[PDB]
Amino acid sequence: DAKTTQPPSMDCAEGRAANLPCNHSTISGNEYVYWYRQIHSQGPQYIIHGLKNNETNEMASLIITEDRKSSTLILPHATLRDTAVYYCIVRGLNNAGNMLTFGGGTRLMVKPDIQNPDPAVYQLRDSKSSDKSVCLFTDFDSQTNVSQSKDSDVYITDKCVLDMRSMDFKSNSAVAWSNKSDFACANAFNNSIIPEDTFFPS
Amino acid sequence: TPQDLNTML
Amino acid sequence: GSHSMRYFYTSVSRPGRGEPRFISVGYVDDTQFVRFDSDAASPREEPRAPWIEQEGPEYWDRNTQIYKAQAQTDRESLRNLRGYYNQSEAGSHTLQSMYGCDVGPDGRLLRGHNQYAYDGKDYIALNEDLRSWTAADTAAQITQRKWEAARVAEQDRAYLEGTCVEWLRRYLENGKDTLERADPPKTHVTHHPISDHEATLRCWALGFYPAEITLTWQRDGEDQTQDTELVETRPAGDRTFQKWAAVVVPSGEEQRYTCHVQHEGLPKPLTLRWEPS
Amino acid sequence: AGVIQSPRHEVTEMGQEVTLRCKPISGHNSLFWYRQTMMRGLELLIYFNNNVPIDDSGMPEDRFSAKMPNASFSTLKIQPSEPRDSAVYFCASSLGIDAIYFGEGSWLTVVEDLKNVFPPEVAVFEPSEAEISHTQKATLVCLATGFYPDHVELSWWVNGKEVHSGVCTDPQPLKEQPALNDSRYALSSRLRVSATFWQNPRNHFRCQVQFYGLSENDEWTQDRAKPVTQIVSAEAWGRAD
Amino acid sequence: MIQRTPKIQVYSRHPAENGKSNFLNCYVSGFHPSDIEVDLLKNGERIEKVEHSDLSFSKDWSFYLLYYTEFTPTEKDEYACRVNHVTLSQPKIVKWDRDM
Repeated sequence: DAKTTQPPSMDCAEGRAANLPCNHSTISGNEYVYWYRQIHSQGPQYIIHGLKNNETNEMASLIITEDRKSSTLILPHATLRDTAVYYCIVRGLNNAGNMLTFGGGTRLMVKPDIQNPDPAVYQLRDSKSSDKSVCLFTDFDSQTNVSQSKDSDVYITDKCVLDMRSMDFKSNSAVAWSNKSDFACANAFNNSIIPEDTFFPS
Repeated sequence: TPQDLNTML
Repeated sequence: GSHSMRYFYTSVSRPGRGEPRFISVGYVDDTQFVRFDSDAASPREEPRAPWIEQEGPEYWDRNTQIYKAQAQTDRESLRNLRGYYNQSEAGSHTLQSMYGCDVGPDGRLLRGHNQYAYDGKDYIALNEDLRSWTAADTAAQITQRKWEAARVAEQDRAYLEGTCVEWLRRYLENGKDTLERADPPKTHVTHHPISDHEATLRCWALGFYPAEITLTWQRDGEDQTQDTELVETRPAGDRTFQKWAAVVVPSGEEQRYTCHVQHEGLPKPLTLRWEPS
Repeated sequence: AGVIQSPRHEVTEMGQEVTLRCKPISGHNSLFWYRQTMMRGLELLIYFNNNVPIDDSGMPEDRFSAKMPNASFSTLKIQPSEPRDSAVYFCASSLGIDAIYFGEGSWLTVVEDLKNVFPPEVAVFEPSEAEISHTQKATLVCLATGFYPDHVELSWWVNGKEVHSGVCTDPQPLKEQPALNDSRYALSSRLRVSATFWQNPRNHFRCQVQFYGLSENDEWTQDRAKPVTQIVSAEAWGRAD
Repeated sequence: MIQRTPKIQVYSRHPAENGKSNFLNCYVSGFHPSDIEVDLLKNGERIEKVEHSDLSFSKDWSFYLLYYTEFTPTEKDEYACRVNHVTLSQPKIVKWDRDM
């Protein structure tokens, strides 16, 4: 039933335009092209649909080629919120094709443009203070890859984008920790994760 | 072939 | 040249029997090829003509599911209509659905149809443009509002412009041995004396297809729009049809009456007279 | 008003009846039940049109029963519930050929044994003085650890009011024992404020984690406290250090 | 409710010659509602094993049906069609006129 193809992943710069392509070579005359997105496993959200003529609304634009065999969803100025999975689904006008059949989708990462990167690894003491601490790898540039540790006894979280609206400031951050008292921050964030110029005190 | 609908009135 | 496809649904409520009865029939021109009856032991669409029998199992299974869903929805629609008219739960009522497409000799669509009747009387019809509804009363307008919100007209139009024409042309191809042949009417005139000075002249057209035929009687050279009795076309039972037209005639002037037969299978319009034996 | 679903979270032992309810957008005539797991992505379970089941091929062959008694109510029932049924069940509704709208979902976790359920511990880690002196900002970190299953919602409360600016929470928790089935989970979040805001010792910071677990009316024969749906919090006060 | 009384026609498929097999037809049309009782009679007695067409209707929404059976007309045999319908205060009996 599923009738569309999309790139499994795609990156976009914050504030710039995101062009998400979709191929539906086998589409029929009375079939619509729909675009939904899903954030954090929440309920899929309707974005836009179209038949043949380009469509635009307060969320995106839909551009369908002349032969209707492919299309493009355009987010105008992609924000950090628009990071999500995007499904391009064909939907017909009878009971057989009235339901949505979800394909692979395109996982869109909206990455912020860190003007002044200051990559660093700080260490943070517990407020209860049980001799437990946390490593914070922060202020790196959005182009960085934080990997999983090979050890199953140290934990590194994925990249995470943070917006202090009080200062129009945005920063990336990853978190690492471990109960092993032989663990230092210069381990998890020393797995060819950090750049050469990482500030590394203490 | 019949129409693949079940319209209700 | 110029064919048509039609589906006829009839749903009769049965207040002494829970679920209603649903029957559907499908016709290409004047040849029925499918049927469905909700009262069967295992209701399925069944073939009624040879040229449809070659369809695979997915055809029959899909159409059977379609008919079952339609029957349930027609049960609910009959209850809706009963409510609309404030009728009681004691009487039995009938909802009829009619849809289909007329195409041309080229193959392009000429007209689409999708209309509905309640208790023998018109209820609501999809207009010729396939985008607007003509409703018959206020209940029909309740249904019209419901359907305008659900954009039912677009679904009807998608079927009529797309699937209807395509499958009709497929049927005409797979059954072209009979569906395109026009069986001409075997015609004869006949004479019964009513008394001594009157006689009935009957013009007979038998074994023709399709059902469309024109029979007229003419004295000297002027037709009989008041002396010509016409029986309505009747099915022979072999997919051909029959009709006759009779006239009262004064005895002794039985050569001044000509019978004109016009049928699509006749190379030219034909004219007979009493060939007394 | 969109599509309304209930329950939003359900953690129950296996072998009992699960009932998920859906109220479509009023006026809509089409209803859909979809299921989401990691393996399969988003699968149609059942499609009703005008309360008539049109498509149920996506229905499991046993224990699953879908039902629409009227145009404003639909149920999906699992009996008996098994761990392989754990998933997020979405209800969607539609008016005619207009866009299909989805509900917020019902997140069902069927546990092999209630003994594996645990509430989270919450701990707050204060900004590093090196970060304060290097950036003029301060990043508090909150860690929730040891919880099963992963039905958690994390929030930050500054001075008794929930804050969203300056916050980043992991999209999904990680497994504390990634190789083990029934592994407990951890979740991290960050809250960044100005170094001066942190140095003010009267500002209050609390990390709150809402955990969805057993009901107060569930059975419990174990020694430890009944791991019910609860809120666990950690906190910290600012300081010039 | 609009109710319409049926028109009836009794006739053979092929022109009748005595002693040669043929089909007897009773065509009812133009009626409403669809509940109709149709029987074929040979010399007053019901002909068993009679078939009928599938229910269909015309463009004025009135139904039509064709009941039919195998029969061999003779010179002395009388054939008729009995029709009962909610529009009839008494069941109508139409005899097979061989010339109609």
